[PDB]
Amino acid sequence: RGSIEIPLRDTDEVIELDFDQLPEGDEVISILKQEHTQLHIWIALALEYYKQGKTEEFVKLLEAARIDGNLDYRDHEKDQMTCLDTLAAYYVQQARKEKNKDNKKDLITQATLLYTMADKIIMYDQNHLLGRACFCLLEGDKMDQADAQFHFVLNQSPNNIPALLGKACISFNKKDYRGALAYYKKALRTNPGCPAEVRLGMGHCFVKLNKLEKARLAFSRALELNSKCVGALVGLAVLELNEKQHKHDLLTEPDLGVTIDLINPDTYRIDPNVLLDPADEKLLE
Repeated sequence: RGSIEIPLRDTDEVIELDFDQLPEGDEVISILKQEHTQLHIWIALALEYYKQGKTEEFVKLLEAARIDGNLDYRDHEKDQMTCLDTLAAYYVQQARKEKNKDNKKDLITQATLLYTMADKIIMYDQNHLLGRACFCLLEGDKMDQADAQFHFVLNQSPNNIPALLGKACISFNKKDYRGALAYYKKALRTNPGCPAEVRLGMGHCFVKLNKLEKARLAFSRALELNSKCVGALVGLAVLELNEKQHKHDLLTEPDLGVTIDLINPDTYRIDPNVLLDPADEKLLE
């Protein structure tokens, strides 16, 4: 599955951690602290815990790295941005799910303070702006502000999947659903391996754009790729029942069920081998 090398300080040796053998989160931290490990390694370990579903290990690694992650290397700043923006992004995703109103407000505060201090390191780091953009969507009428940040990212990186998904969502909420569908379609064409929820959001465009048919094929492709996908079950199970447009207004979450993943750098990595599979190729016509 993989391993990571931890340079032992004042030595030419190294200790390997096997990812299938991931130690207790708390002892890893004392190791990286003891060997004054550079920040970039702390982050690598933390994301691996995130991938293995070991979430509190991931949180505690990166919070610890803010104190004892060594910065004695060129481009450490970019790693501080990754560390702060990934902490912030995670707290936001906990905030959406959390039901204690008081607890949720604390998560938001933590994300706010993290983004504010990441502002003072690399003001315009692409990932950072994607974080602030999605954070604008989280709540406000910061829709215009989020739109400007997403749009600026595509004026540097036209194929950036998070920015396209962000533009699609904003397009939909201002009810330009041809534009929202185009954005979603470009996301999926560009990165055939993208999350199942991309077709979910295409579904909702395919519903408001009165193309009821592919709307169902979109929702179905989502459940095929992740049978847990709920807003698509909701989606299909309201194609049952024939303005008409409104009943489809309030089953749709504001993020149209499409969460933009700012934590796992893999979610939109583009393997040149993965090819468009015909069920998506039909939705793209």
